[PDB]
Amino acid sequence: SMVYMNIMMAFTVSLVGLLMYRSHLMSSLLCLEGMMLSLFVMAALTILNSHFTLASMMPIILLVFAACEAALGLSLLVMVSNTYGTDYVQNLNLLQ
Amino acid sequence: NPIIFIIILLTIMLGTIIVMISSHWLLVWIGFEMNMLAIIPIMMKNHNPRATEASTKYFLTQSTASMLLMMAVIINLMFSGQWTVMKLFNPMASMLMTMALAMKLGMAPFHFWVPEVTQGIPLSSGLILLTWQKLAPMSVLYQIFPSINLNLILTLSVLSILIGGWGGLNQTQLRKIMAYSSIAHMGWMTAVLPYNPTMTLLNLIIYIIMTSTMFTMFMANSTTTTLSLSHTWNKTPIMTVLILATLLSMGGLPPLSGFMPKWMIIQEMTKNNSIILPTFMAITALLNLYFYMRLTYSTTLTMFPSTNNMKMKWQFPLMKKMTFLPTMVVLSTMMLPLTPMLSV
Amino acid sequence: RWIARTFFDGPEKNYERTMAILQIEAEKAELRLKELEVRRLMRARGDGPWFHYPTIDKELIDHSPKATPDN
Amino acid sequence: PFFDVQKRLGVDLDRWMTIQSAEQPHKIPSRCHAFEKEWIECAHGIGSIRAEK
Amino acid sequence: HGSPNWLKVGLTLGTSVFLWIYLIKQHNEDVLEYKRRN
Amino acid sequence: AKTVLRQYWDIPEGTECHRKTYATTSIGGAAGLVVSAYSVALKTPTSFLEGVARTGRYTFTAAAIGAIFGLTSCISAQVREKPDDPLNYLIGGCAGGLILGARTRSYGIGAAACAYMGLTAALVKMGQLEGWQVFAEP
Amino acid sequence: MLKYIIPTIMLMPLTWLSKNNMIWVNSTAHSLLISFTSLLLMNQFGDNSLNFSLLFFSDSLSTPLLILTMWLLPLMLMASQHHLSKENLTRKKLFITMLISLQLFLIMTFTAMELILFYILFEATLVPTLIIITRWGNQTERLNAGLYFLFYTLAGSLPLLVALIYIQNTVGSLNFLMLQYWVQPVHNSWSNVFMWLACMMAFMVKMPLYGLHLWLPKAHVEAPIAGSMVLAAVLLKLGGYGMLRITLILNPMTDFMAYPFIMLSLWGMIMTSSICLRQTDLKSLIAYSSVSHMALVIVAILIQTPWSYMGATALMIAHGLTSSMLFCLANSNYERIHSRTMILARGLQTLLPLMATWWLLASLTNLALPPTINLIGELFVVMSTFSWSNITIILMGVNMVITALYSLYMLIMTQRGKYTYHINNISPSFTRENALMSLHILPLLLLTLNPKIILGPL
Amino acid sequence: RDHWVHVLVPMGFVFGYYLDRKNDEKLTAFRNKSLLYKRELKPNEEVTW
Amino acid sequence: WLEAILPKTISLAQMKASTLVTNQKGLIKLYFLSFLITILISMILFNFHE
Amino acid sequence: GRATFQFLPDEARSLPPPKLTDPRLAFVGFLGYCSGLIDNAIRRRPVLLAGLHRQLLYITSFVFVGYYLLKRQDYMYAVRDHDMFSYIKSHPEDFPEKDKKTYGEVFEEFHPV
Repeated sequence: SMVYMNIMMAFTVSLVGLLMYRSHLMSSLLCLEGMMLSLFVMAALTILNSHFTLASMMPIILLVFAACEAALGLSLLVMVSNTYGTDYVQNLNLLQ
Repeated sequence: NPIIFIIILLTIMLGTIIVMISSHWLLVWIGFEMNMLAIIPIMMKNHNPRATEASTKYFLTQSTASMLLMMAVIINLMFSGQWTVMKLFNPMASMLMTMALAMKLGMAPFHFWVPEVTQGIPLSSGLILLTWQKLAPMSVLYQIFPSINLNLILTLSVLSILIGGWGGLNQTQLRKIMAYSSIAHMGWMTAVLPYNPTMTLLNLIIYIIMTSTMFTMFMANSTTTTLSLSHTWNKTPIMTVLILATLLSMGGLPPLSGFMPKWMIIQEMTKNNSIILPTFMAITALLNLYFYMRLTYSTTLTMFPSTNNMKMKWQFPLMKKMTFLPTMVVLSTMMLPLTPMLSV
Repeated sequence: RWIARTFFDGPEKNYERTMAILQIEAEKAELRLKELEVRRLMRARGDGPWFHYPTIDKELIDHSPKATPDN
Repeated sequence: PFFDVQKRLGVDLDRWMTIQSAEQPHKIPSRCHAFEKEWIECAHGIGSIRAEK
Repeated sequence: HGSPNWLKVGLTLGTSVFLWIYLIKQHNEDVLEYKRRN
Repeated sequence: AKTVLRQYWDIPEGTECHRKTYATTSIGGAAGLVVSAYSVALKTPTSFLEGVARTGRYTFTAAAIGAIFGLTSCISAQVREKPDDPLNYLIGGCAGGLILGARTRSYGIGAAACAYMGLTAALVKMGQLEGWQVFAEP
Repeated sequence: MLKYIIPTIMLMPLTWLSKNNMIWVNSTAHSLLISFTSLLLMNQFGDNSLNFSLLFFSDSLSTPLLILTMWLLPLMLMASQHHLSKENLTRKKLFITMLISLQLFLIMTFTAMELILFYILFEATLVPTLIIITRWGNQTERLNAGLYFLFYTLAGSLPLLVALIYIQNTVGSLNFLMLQYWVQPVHNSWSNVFMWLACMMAFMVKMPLYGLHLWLPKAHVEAPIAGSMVLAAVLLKLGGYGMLRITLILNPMTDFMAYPFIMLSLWGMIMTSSICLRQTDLKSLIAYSSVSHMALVIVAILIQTPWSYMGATALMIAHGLTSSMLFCLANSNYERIHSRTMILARGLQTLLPLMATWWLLASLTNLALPPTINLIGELFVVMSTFSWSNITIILMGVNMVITALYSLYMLIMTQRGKYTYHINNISPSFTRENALMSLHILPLLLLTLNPKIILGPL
Repeated sequence: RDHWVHVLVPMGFVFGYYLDRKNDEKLTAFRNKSLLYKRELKPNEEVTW
Repeated sequence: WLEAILPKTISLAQMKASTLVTNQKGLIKLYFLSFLITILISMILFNFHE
Repeated sequence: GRATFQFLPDEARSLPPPKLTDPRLAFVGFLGYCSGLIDNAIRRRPVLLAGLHRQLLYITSFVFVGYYLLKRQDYMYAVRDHDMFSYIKSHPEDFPEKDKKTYGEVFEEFHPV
């Protein structure tokens, strides 16, 4: 019913100017690691309100990578700001 | 170190074998979710301040590319509530599939990327592995094949083979020149795709070979165009007849095999009485040729041998399976009306 | 007289050798008109095993008496 | 290209989680369960291109 | 005293001795199959 | 969407020349936006009001052409025989292209616009006139 | 048939397989022999044309045209020898290979049995020619002749393959010309013009109209040593005959639009020969002949009604020789004096007396004295194209004037006193100079004795 | 040695000229035509085909 | 005037490959804002939802 | 077709098979026979005939493989046909029998010059 239009307007959290930008990359990477819960919850209802009884594990597997992988891509964000000290998306150097 | 590099480099194809083998929407997520997990360290190996400002412009551009998909999987879990792998039962699914999946392949838009990564990965060794990621997605599009809005997958095609064409005429670095005109050949195979989707793969294999045999040749030291001038008077001239026996065949001219995909593809795209589409593709791959000419006027014109440069030593690279391919990348046209009935 | 019988032949070959290879032909324009009257246009039937697609496998369904009286 | 190995040899990779009615370990149904075995019964020997119509 | 490996040399020869043998082993067998089947 | 054509291609067909440049300033006026979308996105435009102004200017510039183009035809599409014909409907191209050439001075453009944007007008009508299809299925 | 492709491919390892300098004489010796095979089974019918295989009728067609194609090969190594002796043998082994690699397809083409072997072999050159132009050029303007030679030839010949694949699946099978015995016509539409226009314009871009010839003098002015492939590229061009296989049929009944190809090339025929009078570079001066009385065939072919094919065939092989041989003179006289500027060479005819009668018999066959093939190839043009409309007698009657001032001005420029400063030009035309310059005027005039062997079916 | 390089190659001819004779046996399929064109009673049609 | 009209094609295109490279240089923000225009503009435009 | 992910099924028994001396199988590995000669030449062998143990084992490979692959190709064009006639045979309503008319009948255009 209504709970399917919220949360959906929430899953436009993408909003992409705020997905790569502006600086403090950690804000961009943040709205990514919370782009989940729009994928999770939304898929923790349709599975639940009707009894699938089987795909019920799927919600668990939507995290176990969403944490595993998104925690990888954090790593690079040390390598960027190790050599700098400010992330600041404004580093372009490799060009085209 | 050296063992694992064969554990990693094995897990990739295991990432893409669960893609082609599966019945089940979840697995085609996990399947090419663990490439963006298992690709990344290969970029690194020499730990430089590009690869690390490269794979981070790659990462978050294949992160959402995936993470939209999972939103267009769980739409038709609502409607019809049957996973598996077949037409998507609802238009907001497909239009959120195909034009958010074009990110991994990148098509007509969604490429400010393919030149920003392929350029300036310090590792040119390969970078032949960016011929896998052409091969994971297609092994969805062949299945979903009878659902597309059909006004799109052409509209990303025809805005592609154009936009990847003009992209390079302005380029010098020859890692880019392959980066460009590798959007191009993504224009032919997904322009066909709703009509008779085999005779796509035909263009897919003939592509994996030709771009393959380039790099293995571009591996000795070769990097910048004006380091391919110092080539024939230095390294070996039997190399130059090679790089002229392919770069020409790759845009294609009928006595070679590079003419083999077009010649067959248009048998298909007319006979469906669309004859005003293919000319414009057929005619646009023309000025896709003027990279290669003017690339090939670098090496046969004896241009100012580098300097006093004396390489008296022989070679010890791995040419592995290069001593085959440009007898199959060239001479196969005379052979085959198989490719339409062989893989089918 | 000497040459014609030394080298080539008359209309016992280059005539009625064309008779020969135009039955290697007019059967090649019979079978390119029946693809395009079948392949391209099957059509709405999807009858013959050509445009045939996967649907679902009714083997994996279950008939047993699962527990809830109404379902 | 979809090879379908799990058809040739014996293993089940997935094929179980797939649809709304298969097992459900203690045999408990879904709400719309009874309409699956109705709708799959319709299109099976079909080739799905006439199924839609 | 030419110095190849004298380890592998002859494998490629020996291997082809297998292949053509095995090739015709499948061929000289399969030829009759057509007639055995037809 | 696709239908803007559908009422464009149905009713007027050579007559009611006022609605025919009424709806055919929409298209060439519509596509002016999309170029104004990548203009400031892909090219920088640091200007609160200045930027806005620049954008608008470019957009309107692009827009000019669709308006006259419907008109330069259905006028002459009315006045000769009162149908439209593969020659008749060219005319909107050359003078129509000259608007662009009238802008950002000619000598190397105004001919080409009149030339090529001339060449590619006729095909449209000539296209449906023989029943051509760009995007089809068996 | 394989009687031909097999020995001529057997030639291919007759060359490198040989020793040092024996190579030239090795292959020139054999390459002549094949000419016995050339005639051998050929010059059979005649009536009810020869087709000896499924996908080959070598040439029956009364377009024999193939005997020449097998001439010009061992006229090259006598031609090409001059400055190619100055680089390495493994490269000299190449230049003889690709040059053959051309000769192998021109035997494949002109037979082809069909349309679709023609095309892929109609485009199958430009791999071997383009490589001879760019390497072994002279000036540095060559690099542009590389492109311009493509981007026309290939530019519009792709619309063939859109059209010829459109016919294959429309009416029956194009697999064979010799079955047109079902052909419906082409009446009219805004679609069919294009069909006729797509099945045509690819051919025009080879034998030039007065538009889109912009490449022809670009490639010839600057082009390999001897005219080594410049003799071959004067075979390639005329080989656009295939318009004779199409326009006879396969849309017969549109002549409706012929007129923009008539009045466009018919006023160029009176034209580009006239822009050839003030030329200061000699290998340009001949390059514009080659347009002119070649472009007369395009008004011979479009018109139906034989007495044109009587006269249109004799022309393809008319200048096939004369226009060949002139590029052989202007080469030689260039060996000695290294400018191609026409002015510079004057005061000859004293110093090379025997080569006097060589210029003359060449420049006399553009004049087309009545008895030779040239006029009997032009006066079947004028007889039908007169009946078209009486007024064609004027322009193409003017062609017969400006061309006479045209030719002489090239000879009579080499009759003057000049001793001037040249200490060069000693060599009194060592035999190859006058040997390879023969094997043209001997075979050319000769045919006038029994000139029923050059004619179409009509 | 004996110069295999030389005229051994012209033997390619009769090599080939035989191949043009390989087909005539499979092109036999019409011995019957009205244009004389007979293959009527004679031991002539019998040869060459 | 034969060489103006056709080689105009040469210096026609070779300029448009200066607007597809020069003006795209850098600024990872600037791409990403432009995938968004593209992903909405596919909604309103055409068949894509129909 | 059926028996999916099979190189070839059991039904291919009834095909000739494609035995040797066909030009292709000879040609197959010819393009390898010009491949072997390369294999030397890249490294400055500089033999142009080097060890026959590399200069062979190619020719062995191709024609075997070229052969073992041509066995299924010819198959596929058979199952293509077989599924056509058997459809063309039924639904004769979609397959008319055309009548026979010589020319006492047809007019053409008729447009001479």
